[PDB]
Amino acid sequence: GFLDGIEKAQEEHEKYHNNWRAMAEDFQIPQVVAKEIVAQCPKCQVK
Amino acid sequence: GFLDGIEKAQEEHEKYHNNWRAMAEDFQIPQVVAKEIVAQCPKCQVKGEAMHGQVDASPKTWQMDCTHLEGKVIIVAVHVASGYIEAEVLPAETGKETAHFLLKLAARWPVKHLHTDNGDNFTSSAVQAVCWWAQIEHTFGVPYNPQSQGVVESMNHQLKTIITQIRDQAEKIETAVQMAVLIHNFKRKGGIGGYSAGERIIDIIASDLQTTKLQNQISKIQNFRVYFREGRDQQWKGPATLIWKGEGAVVIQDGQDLKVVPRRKCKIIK
Amino acid sequence: GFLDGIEKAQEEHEKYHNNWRAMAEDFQIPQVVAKEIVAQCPKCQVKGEAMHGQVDASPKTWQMDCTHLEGKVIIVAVHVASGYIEAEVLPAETGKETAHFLLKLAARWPVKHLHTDNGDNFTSSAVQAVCWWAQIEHTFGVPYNPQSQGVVESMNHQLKTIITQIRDQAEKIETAVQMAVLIHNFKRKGGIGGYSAGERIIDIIASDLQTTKLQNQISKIQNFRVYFREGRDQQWKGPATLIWKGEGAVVIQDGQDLKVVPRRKCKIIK
Amino acid sequence: FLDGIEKAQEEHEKYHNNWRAMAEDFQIPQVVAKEIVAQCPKCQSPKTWQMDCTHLEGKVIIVAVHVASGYIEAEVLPAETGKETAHFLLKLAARWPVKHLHTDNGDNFTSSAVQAVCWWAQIEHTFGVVESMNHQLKTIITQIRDQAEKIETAVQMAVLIHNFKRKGGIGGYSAGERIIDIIASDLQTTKLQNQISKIQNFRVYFREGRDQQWKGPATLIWKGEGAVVIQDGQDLKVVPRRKCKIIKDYGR
Amino acid sequence: IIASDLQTTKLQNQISKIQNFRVYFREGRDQQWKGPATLIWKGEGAVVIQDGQDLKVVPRRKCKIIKDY
DNA sequence: GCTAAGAAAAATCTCTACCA
DNA sequence: AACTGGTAGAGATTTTTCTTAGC
DNA sequence: GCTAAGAAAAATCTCTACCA
DNA sequence: AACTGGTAGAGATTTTTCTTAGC
Ligand SMILES: [Zn+2]
Ligand SMILES: [Zn+2]
Ligand SMILES: [Zn+2]
Ligand SMILES: [Zn+2]
Repeated sequence: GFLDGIEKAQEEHEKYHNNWRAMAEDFQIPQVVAKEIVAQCPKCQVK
Repeated sequence: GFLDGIEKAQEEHEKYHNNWRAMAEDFQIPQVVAKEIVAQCPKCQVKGEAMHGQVDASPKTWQMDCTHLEGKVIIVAVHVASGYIEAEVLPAETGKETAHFLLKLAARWPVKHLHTDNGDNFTSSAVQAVCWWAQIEHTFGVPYNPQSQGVVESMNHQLKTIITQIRDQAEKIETAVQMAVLIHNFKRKGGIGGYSAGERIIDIIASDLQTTKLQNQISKIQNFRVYFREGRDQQWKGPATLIWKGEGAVVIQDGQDLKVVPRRKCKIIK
Repeated sequence: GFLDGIEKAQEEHEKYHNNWRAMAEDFQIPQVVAKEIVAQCPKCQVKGEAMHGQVDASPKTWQMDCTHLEGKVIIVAVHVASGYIEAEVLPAETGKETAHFLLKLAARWPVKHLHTDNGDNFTSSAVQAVCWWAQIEHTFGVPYNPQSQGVVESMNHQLKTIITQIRDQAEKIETAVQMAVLIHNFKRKGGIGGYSAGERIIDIIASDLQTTKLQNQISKIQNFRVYFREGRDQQWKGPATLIWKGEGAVVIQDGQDLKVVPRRKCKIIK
Repeated sequence: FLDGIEKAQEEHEKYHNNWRAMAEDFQIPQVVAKEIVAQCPKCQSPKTWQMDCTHLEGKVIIVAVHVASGYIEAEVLPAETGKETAHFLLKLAARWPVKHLHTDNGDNFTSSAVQAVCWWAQIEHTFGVVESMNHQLKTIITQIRDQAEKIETAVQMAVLIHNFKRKGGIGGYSAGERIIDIIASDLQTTKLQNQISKIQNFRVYFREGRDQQWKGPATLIWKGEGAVVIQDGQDLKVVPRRKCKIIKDYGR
Repeated sequence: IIASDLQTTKLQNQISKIQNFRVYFREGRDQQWKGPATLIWKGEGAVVIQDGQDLKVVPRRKCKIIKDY
């Protein structure tokens, strides 16, 4: 499963602030959870 | 968002073992995440895939089995492509009687493929010696899966119904077995072409022999080689044999493999 | 002609027991005569008719059964129209425990129809006394036909799979039975409306009560009697009640029976 | 079409062919060719078996030989009573279509068990090739005797070598191909005869050209899509469908 | 040096994502469900699985193949 | 003389139990 | 790495064939 | 500014084992 | 004279939704 991928994507966006398609292609999670990870950041903005 | 929903759904499936729709409706997570949460559980995953196979139907394949009736041991062999039944009564369920019955069946009819289960008598040195001397490919089914040799079990059901139909005309059970074989073979019509079993097996073997001789006499005097272009890349392959020239496509033989190529991607050299 | 063919086919079926296609193709008789020759034999006629029934689905009908697991006796009662499961563990398979369980179930939920098999404990004086005191219509199925109460056997399969899923979280088997009842009732969604079992039984009983009160308050202040003409002869029937006036047909109630009559054959009197 | 029928009539008048050769050459349907053959005054067994008992090394062998191709089915009996002979005859009648049995005047061939088996299987029993086949089978048995432990294994292996390995004759075929081809030809003949009777149970009123009258009742032979072949006045002719009325004939 | 490492990681990622499957199978006299195994060959009707360095042939009707995303 | 309503007869499709 | 459910019968629905009234 | 190719995600249909 | 098989899940195929290049 990609649940550990979701946890690692949360840690990686907390450090480096990636965008959604980059994390979805690297950690192999679906695009809705990656867009939600980018959406929950108060400093980032999905574009 | 729904990330705390994902964590709470993981703990709730760890305790209660929900299906994916209950978690996707209670915690408002998307359905792919709930399906993955269900898919990553080993206590779950108890279901097949709901599909059926298709057994071999070559024109020289036989299937064999043994059954019980009135304390006797009947042995049934069935030609698959027509439904032709031979049956005998054995004194015991050893390997020598099965090897002798297989030798008699191989001496009567042309046998090139035999299919059986994993019984203790079908896997023996005598049956292996008979198969080696008569050049028969012996294959076994999966253990504890009776649907592999489904034809011979269906023929067991038909033979038992006929035996119960004409039981009062014989004294012993062996005479009733042979009379049931005769009644099933020549007195029951209906099926593929409206034939019985004997007319269908005669038609199958005669058509096989005639079409082999006809295609040999056709293919020994041929010409018109064909160079064709196929594949994901536009490459060119070597000499192939033209079989039939049709309005829309052609049939080519290459490396003892038959293919259908449209007429745009081929050129014929005489 | 074929009259000697008919006599010879009668003797040949008397000896060999052919099917109708073999006689109709060998003796050149028409197929209706061969079908009648097959139909007039008592040694033949061994087949069903290949159809299935449909069990009762009234909103107050329950089905009950008993099963075995780990040497214990589980008893399962299922509300049919929603799939609601209650289950208990009995010390024995006598009649007093079944009567007490039926009395508890009748005290919890409204029961007006009970369906069971022909077991030795469901047909007893204690169960008859409980059904008489609680005014429950007790009906039995056909003996040796388990497909009549198919819902409770399917729920036995579901309950056993859940019990095998969550067995390692309890010590005794009774706690695992009650936890499997809770998991089946409130933690599994999907079905008619996407509900679980508890939401569906709540919706069914609430909708029944609300629609009875609504149609009583509608029908107590009605008017516009309708005289209609139906039947194979053009007769006239008496006073019927108009229910709904639709574009194409009307709904009438006559003798506590509902009918749909088109607008050409009816006249309304205020 | 009509030219092909007239060419087939002249060819059968000259050389007296069969119906398969004319139906393959002249491109006419097989019912018309069989009609042309059956109308000739000068042009007018696949189910017979022979039985035998023999002795070899203290055992009793029974051989049944299909005569028209040379097909041997053999078995080893424990004794020479009538019941085991009736059981072997019942097995032979259960596997292959038998309608005529040819035996000698033995004792075990004349018994109530063999009579009841022949009555239940409807076989004509006649009391009078086989010696030549017994000589060939015993030479093969003495040829491959050392490769078998018992006698029955050598018997069945000799039956296999005789049926599917020894090739001869005109075209160089074995015995199994000959019996299968003969039985297939008999099956084709019976199916075509059933179709011939089912078509010939009709009648046709035909109307000639430049005449508004219907002629005499001619018998239908083959009903096509645009043409209709009829027999009238001991002569075959082709009339189009727009000048014909096909009616049922009750003329038993 | 680094470019060859990039092409090697591309090829190794594709090779690792081709055929990494899990199979839950059902076998025995009493038809029980057993743990995960590795899929080797998948034809129409039956599959071949490796479990505990043992090769077994199980029909597709009595096994479930879990893939990877 | 020709056409068509109507009823009988044959051909085709869907669904189930039993064999292990 | 190379394995697999099938057979026959009972009704329901559609199609072909045959007899006869009307113009 | 508007339209449409393309891919992901959700909704629907068909088919099987097990309970007696 | 008043009785009857059903439930849930795995894939395959069709439909809706979302993001982005081209004019
Ligand atoms: Zn951020
Ligand atoms: Zn789980
Ligand atoms: Zn009968
Ligand atoms: Zn002649």
